Amino acid sequence: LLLECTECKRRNYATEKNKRNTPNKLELRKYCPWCRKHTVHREV
Amino acid sequence: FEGGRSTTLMRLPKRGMQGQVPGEIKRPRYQGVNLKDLARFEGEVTPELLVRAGLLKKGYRLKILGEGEAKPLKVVAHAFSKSALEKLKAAGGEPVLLEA
Amino acid sequence: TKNGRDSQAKRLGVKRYEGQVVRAGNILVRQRGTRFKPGKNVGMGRDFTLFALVDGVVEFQDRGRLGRYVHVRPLA
Amino acid sequence: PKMKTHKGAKKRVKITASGKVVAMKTGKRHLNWQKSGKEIRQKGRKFVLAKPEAERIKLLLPY
RNA sequence: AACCUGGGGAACUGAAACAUCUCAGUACCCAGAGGAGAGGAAAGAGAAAUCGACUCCCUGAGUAGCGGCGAGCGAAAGGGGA
RNA sequence: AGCCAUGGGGGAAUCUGGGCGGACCACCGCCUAAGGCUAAGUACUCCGGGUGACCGAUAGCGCACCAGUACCGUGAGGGAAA
RNA sequence: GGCGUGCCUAUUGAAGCAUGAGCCGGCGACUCACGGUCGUGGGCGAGCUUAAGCCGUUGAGGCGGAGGCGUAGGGAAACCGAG
RNA sequence: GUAAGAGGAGGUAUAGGGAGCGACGCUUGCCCGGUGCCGGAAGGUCAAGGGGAGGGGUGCAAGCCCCGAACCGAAGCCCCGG
RNA sequence: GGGCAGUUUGACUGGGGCGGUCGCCUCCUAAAAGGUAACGGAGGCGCCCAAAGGUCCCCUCAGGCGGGACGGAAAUCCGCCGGAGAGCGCAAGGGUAGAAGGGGGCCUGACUGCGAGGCCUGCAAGCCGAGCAGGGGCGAAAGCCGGGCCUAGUGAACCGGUGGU
Ligand SMILES: [Mg+2]
Ligand SMILES: [Mg+2]
Ligand SMILES: [Mg+2]
Ligand SMILES: [Mg+2]
Ligand SMILES: [Mg+2]
Ligand SMILES: [Mg+2]
Ligand SMILES: [Mg+2]
Ligand SMILES: [Mg+2]
Ligand SMILES: [Mg+2]
Ligand SMILES: [Mg+2]
Ligand SMILES: [Mg+2]
Ligand SMILES: [Mg+2]
Ligand SMILES: [Mg+2]
Ligand SMILES: [Mg+2]
Ligand SMILES: [Mg+2]
Ligand SMILES: [Mg+2]
Ligand SMILES: [Mg+2]
Ligand SMILES: [Mg+2]
Ligand SMILES: [Mg+2]
Ligand SMILES: [Mg+2]
Ligand SMILES: [Mg+2]
Ligand SMILES: [Mg+2]
Ligand SMILES: [Mg+2]
Ligand SMILES: [Mg+2]
Ligand SMILES: [Mg+2]
Ligand SMILES: [Mg+2]
Ligand SMILES: [Mg+2]
Ligand SMILES: [Mg+2]
Ligand SMILES: [Mg+2]
Ligand SMILES: [Mg+2]
Ligand SMILES: [Mg+2]
Ligand SMILES: [Mg+2]
Ligand SMILES: [Mg+2]
Ligand SMILES: [Mg+2]
Ligand SMILES: [Mg+2]
Ligand SMILES: [Mg+2]
Ligand SMILES: [Mg+2]
Ligand SMILES: [Mg+2]
Ligand SMILES: [Mg+2]
Repeated sequence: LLLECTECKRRNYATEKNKRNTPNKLELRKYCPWCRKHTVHREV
Repeated sequence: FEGGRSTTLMRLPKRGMQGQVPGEIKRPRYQGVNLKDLARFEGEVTPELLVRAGLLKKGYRLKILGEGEAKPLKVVAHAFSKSALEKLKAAGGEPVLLEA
Repeated sequence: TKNGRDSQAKRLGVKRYEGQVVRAGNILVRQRGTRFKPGKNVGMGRDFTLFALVDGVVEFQDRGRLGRYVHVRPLA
Repeated sequence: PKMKTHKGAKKRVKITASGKVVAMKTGKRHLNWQKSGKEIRQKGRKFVLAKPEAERIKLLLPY
């Protein structure tokens, strides 16, 4: 399944790949946007 | 063109604004004129003199700048480089463009 | 039948030889695994690629148990 | 009469001031899905060509 | 004889296939006009608080754009002349 | 996807009118549709004249000569030699 | 007496039992236009050059800078500029 | 045949069109699932159009312009049967 | 809606057709660099994993012999022998316990902006990468991290979709 992570309180995406049935529903991994530096990134 | 295969036309167009229906928008055209040639002759340089004999060629706008030693005189121009304004400020006036 | 098949040549092996001058970063030798180990001023990548980190000459040093090492002696 | 500039080529390739030809890196719009940050960045910059450079010159000539 | 306007209007060919495109509003058919025909005194052009019917030649320009953005197609304003 | 034209349907107003300035709105601005005429500059060459680093009878118009002939075709049409 | 496998084309290879030509004479095939690219002779040189067209001529030349190439690049563009 | 019109036929289902067998003698079996055709006012699906909940552009606003859900929407196909 | 019209209906190929194949990876052929054909020999891929990853520390296999309650050729516990013959997600090869293999802790570098200099190479494409800046993870730290031991897991351009600038 093709996944795409969004940024908090902002509008930025990132390349990803989640798993369908395999143990993995959400994606709360941190990441680095262009504005400022380092903020948590949700799946969405 | 030819090869029979997909021509080297495999490349791609990043060039935006490549086209639009009503055609072209009417916008000003600044002519880059280096003050080195500007320094050649001396008196009172204006778009009139440059187009009359030089490097303007009926261009819509004028803009002096670049390398060279600026002679002492009034230089009427539509635009100036930050570095260009320095040489003339060292020995001359800074006549800006029109407005209306 | 059903046999005519083969991935094209990867063209690996020793690229640089001992007694050779080199810049900085030159892939000294490409390899399949660890047919050669790094060494003095010699790094490697994922594919086990051997490449200079400095400028100098290539040199080889077999050491039996340890293996065959390769390094570049700096000079200028 | 009057060579016609190959519009299909101009819209995708600009010539350097010297004599070289430059165009965007290929493969970066579709194949994408999750390639190494290196790839996507390497594909961001334009480049020079070789022989066919002369070929594409003989199009945008009037240009 | 050719030229001219209007009403109709192809295909080969090109795209190295082909169907949109191209050939081309060409060939041909038809009606009409006269030494010419057509067009013509803005419900215009288009950005200059500018020009000032129409027609033709330079140029603008292989630009603006058009295009299975392929092959290819291809203006106008403006300036200079009759 | 405006503008110019318009086969179908709906369908006004007369200067506080109406079109246009590339979908639409607003502002700024150009112009007055749904009647007709208008020379010249332009195109062509059956006809006459002038000229040619154009031909010189297998060339040059198909035809220098009683050729669109003889001859060939039902017929459009083809078409010499000299 | 010694020596000796036609011409052309096409071919890996032809004297060829591969193609073409009965013999002679004549007609017969890489051009021009415009645009481009490299070289080249020559003029001028940060300048260079004119197009329609007007004047003249009756095988004369001249005027005509509208326009075009060049003097700054880079970016998709706004823009900035020896960057 | 674009049409007018003509044939059909100045005929009328004991006639005319189409199709397959091919004097006549004895016969012409079983299979509607797939295909065609014939019958089927329900249901499903469906275009223009109708409808306008709701949403957008712009303007001081009156307005102008645009997007648009439920639902009413034919033949055809689905479906039922021969 | 073949009544009519305009078209397409591939290539390789010990002649075509039928059959098979067409891209990528592993090995052999390949003649001790590279490369190298054949409808030559012999196999795989069109994925998978938030832990099967980064890091810090700990830990070392398979098999063999003897002993042992169910089990018993082989579950699990003990001893000795045992340098790689196991494992490294999936083919094969090269590599590897002086870790790349098994476990626990913290955790998200499966970063953005770049890129000296290279291997390979007709083109395009592919592949490696020090070091730099911002900033962040593990560690006391020296330091490692720009995804999985590695070489397959893929698609120029065009045309269009969704979110921002
Ligand atoms: Mg980037
Ligand atoms: Mg130009
Ligand atoms: Mg055809
Ligand atoms: Mg064909
Ligand atoms: Mg056309
Ligand atoms: Mg007239
Ligand atoms: Mg004239
Ligand atoms: Mg013109
Ligand atoms: Mg043309
Ligand atoms: Mg239109
Ligand atoms: Mg109408
Ligand atoms: Mg009137
Ligand atoms: Mg008239
Ligand atoms: Mg002569
Ligand atoms: Mg006769
Ligand atoms: Mg021959
Ligand atoms: Mg032969
Ligand atoms: Mg030969
Ligand atoms: Mg012969
Ligand atoms: Mg032959
Ligand atoms: Mg013969
Ligand atoms: Mg030439
Ligand atoms: Mg009919
Ligand atoms: Mg009747
Ligand atoms: Mg009758
Ligand atoms: Mg009976
Ligand atoms: Mg509606
Ligand atoms: Mg129905
Ligand atoms: Mg191999
Ligand atoms: Mg080899
Ligand atoms: Mg070899
Ligand atoms: Mg792993
Ligand atoms: Mg092993
Ligand atoms: Mg480990
Ligand atoms: Mg691991
Ligand atoms: Mg390359
Ligand atoms: Mg690859
Ligand atoms: Mg740092
Ligand atoms: Mg295309």
